[PDB]
Amino acid sequence: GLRHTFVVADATLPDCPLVYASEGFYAMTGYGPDEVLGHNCRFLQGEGTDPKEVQKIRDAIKKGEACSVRLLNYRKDGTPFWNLLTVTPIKTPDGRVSKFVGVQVDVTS
Ligand SMILES: *[C@@]12=NC3=[C]C([C])=C([C])[C]=C3N([C][C]([O])[C]([O])[C]([O])[C]OP([O])([O])=O)C1=NC(=O)[N]C2=O
Repeated sequence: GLRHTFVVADATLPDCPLVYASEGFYAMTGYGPDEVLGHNCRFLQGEGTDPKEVQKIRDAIKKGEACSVRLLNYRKDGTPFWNLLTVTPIKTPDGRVSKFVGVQVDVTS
């Protein structure tokens, strides 16, 4: 259907580093795995990113809730694009969040 990208962040480490990304994610951002794995997703943010929206994801992750926000992101080459991002918490049977999964859609239309 729509062209989306998928990533997995590890919530067992304190700053939710990305541990897996689909091919589309590298193709869309221009970054390779050597610059994506082990890092927090926020490197895709830049000057025009709305901090009110960034705030919503920071809070949702801290509370372990799903969240869906519209962010201005930037490719490796500096060019911007509109990222419709949905984060989902993945809990273990004991309620603890283990991973956050993210679906990212380039909605620049
Ligand atoms: C990013 N995708 C993305 C995917 C997952 C699974 C998670 C947990 C986060 C993201 N982010 C945001 C970033 O990691 C961070 O959570 C937020 O910026 C809020 O906290 P900070 O520390 O920045 O205040 C994504 N951010 C993007 O800009 N683009 C994505 O694709």
